[PDB]
Amino acid sequence: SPALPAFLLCSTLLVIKMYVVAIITGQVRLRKKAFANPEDALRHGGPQYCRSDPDVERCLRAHRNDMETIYPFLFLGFVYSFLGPNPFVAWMHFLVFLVGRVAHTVAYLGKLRAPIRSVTYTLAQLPCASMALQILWEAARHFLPAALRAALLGRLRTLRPW
Amino acid sequence: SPALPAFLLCSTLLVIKMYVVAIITGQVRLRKKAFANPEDALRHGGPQYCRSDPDVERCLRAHRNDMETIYPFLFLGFVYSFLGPNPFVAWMHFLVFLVGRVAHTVAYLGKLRAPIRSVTYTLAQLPCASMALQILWEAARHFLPAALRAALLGRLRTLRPW
Amino acid sequence: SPALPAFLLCSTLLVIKMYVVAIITGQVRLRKKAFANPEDALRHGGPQYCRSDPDVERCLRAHRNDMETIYPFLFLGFVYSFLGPNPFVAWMHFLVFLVGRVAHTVAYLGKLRAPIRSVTYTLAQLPCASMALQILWEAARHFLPAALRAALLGRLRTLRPW
Ligand SMILES: Cn1c(Nc2c(Cl)ccc(CNC(=O)C(C)(C)C)c2Cl)nc2cc(C(=O)NCC(F)(F)F)c(OCC(C)(C)O)cc21
Ligand SMILES: Cn1c(Nc2c(Cl)ccc(CNC(=O)C(C)(C)C)c2Cl)nc2cc(C(=O)NCC(F)(F)F)c(OCC(C)(C)O)cc21
Ligand SMILES: Cn1c(Nc2c(Cl)ccc(CNC(=O)C(C)(C)C)c2Cl)nc2cc(C(=O)NCC(F)(F)F)c(OCC(C)(C)O)cc21
Ligand SMILES: N[C@@H](CCC(=O)N[C@@H](CS)C(=O)NCC(=O)O)C(=O)O
Ligand SMILES: N[C@@H](CCC(=O)N[C@@H](CS)C(=O)NCC(=O)O)C(=O)O
Ligand SMILES: N[C@@H](CCC(=O)N[C@@H](CS)C(=O)NCC(=O)O)C(=O)O
Repeated sequence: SPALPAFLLCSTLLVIKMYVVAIITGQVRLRKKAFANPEDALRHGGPQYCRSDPDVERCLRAHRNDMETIYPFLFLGFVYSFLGPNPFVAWMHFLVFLVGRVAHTVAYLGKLRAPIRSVTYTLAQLPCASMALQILWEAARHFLPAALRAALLGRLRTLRPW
Repeated sequence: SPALPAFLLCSTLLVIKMYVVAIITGQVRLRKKAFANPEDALRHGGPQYCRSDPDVERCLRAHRNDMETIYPFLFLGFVYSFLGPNPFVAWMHFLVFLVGRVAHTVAYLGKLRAPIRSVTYTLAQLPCASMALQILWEAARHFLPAALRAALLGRLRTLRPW
Repeated sequence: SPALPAFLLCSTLLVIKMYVVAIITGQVRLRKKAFANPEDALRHGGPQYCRSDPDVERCLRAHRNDMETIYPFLFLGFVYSFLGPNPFVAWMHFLVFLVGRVAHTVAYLGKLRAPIRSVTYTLAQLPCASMALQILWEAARHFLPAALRAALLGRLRTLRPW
């Protein structure tokens, strides 16, 4: 599986990107003094700092969207890697998703004008959709009747008693 | 692993179901004009459309619940597939989860009367619980003392010097 | 892969811990009468019980944080298990993460003083960071030029025509 080290490379960089979003979220909490729990708020000034902030909420939205997209990629991309796809095609799938998700986070936390973020979401979802369809294709043909699968390989049953 | 193509089939259909929930979420945002970000709201009418909506929140809750349930299934079901279970039993696990989760989303976005949704949640969780216990069983017996594992296979140590 | 049954053991216990958080969340909803959906609220007293509660929100935050941390562990830990690491070192990674995450949930739902929870988060993230770096290391060296990889193995090219 020559696509596997490519997948492990892109997938792990994405998980690390998610860890970075988490770190950013914490730092925004500190600087804005907006904590989710009263116990946190006491340690950093007092009870009034148990409150929401637009930037914290934005960070949480970016993190959630990552979870809604990157996690299924971790699954789909892994399985797809064992379907023996064209190595260059596989790279393209992984790279489009990686560039797209990084761009998504930049457009989100950077508050770029609409619909830039929405576009990056859709573009990144394209290779995921492709991998899902390809996996479904391979799983489905497993359950095709043996006679049909034989015919698709140019083999019809023989009436010759041999 | 004859259960594997069954698993890949159900698991991928579930990921696609999650993508559909995402799409529905976006469409509800458009129609209700309820955006999470001010930049989105400007592009689609103005700042007043940066607001929440009960349907958007409902969609987000359905998506989160999917994430809380389908993602561990992707993990448990995969590992379970390599434990060589009875193929029919494996199918049943995958199918109960698939039917249950689809039903869960229908009951959620369709606002059916309580406790229909809650019931579908519990029913779908049953095969997950079963797979988790079975995996734990197999992992645990790996760490059993060699003498005990031998005895469970009908082999006691021999005092005969051979 | 001697680390694998160790991983499957810790990982599955963590998924079960997440299921328990879900169960706790439901019970807190019942006792506090704080439901997210109006249909649920009707079944359990009436429309006024469609409301938020600090404990429910806290439970949801704990569950989300689990999702932000345990899910990438399920991925990283699995891949790491096939990198043939030292069995004792692998155990340590899995055990630090398991103890840390359990401690995180206890500190969260138990409302312990800050920064206890935040500390357990960081400690648990340490083995994840280590596994991610190690995976990246192995993936990266796959794409090193063949000549460099040979040299790192003590093999320079030979000018002798043999
Ligand atoms: C006051 N405090 C906080 N406060 C806090 C609270 Cl109460 C709530 C929310 C945040 C924001 N979180 C963040 O910024 C993260 C880096 C944890 C993601 C923070 Cl930073 N987090 C800490 C985190 C740590 C921490 O993780 N230290 C490193 C260790 F865990 F390995 F010990 C810490 O250790 C200091 C010392 C002396 C114990 O080493 C202190 C900490
Ligand atoms: C105005 N707009 C939006 N608006 C928007 C905003 Cl600002 C915020 C929230 C939503 C709701 N999201 C959705 O409905 C999704 C389908 C993206 C899930 C939407 Cl639809 N999303 C777009 C998304 C796209 C889009 O993804 N186009 C296809 C492409 F990405 F491949 F180019 C787009 O492309 C139009 C054009 C001319 C650039 O092709 C325009 C778009
Ligand atoms: C009234 N009710 C609710 N209410 C409810 C509602 Cl409407 C909203 C939120 C919660 C909190 N959820 C929880 O506590 C969970 C255990 C589901 C996580 C609950 Cl408990 N959930 C049920 C859940 C079930 C349930 O899951 N029963 C077991 C079965 F599904 F296998 F049938 C149920 O079955 C009773 C009967 C007679 C149908 O067996 C009734 C239920
Ligand atoms: N949970 C998403 C579902 C649709 C989606 O993923 N939309 C993309 C493109 S508009 C996005 O960036 N959503 C922002 C978000 O999830 O906060 C939402 O509420 O919008
Ligand atoms: N996060 C869940 C934990 C319990 C759970 O999963 N409940 C099921 C059956 S009541 C459900 O459908 N919850 C709706 C949801 O998560 O919005 C919650 O807040 O209720
Ligand atoms: N989503 C997290 C990102 C940072 C994080 O994971 N922080 C740890 C240590 S402070 C935590 O326990 N956060 C609580 C939470 O996610 O509710 C947040 O909003 O704080």
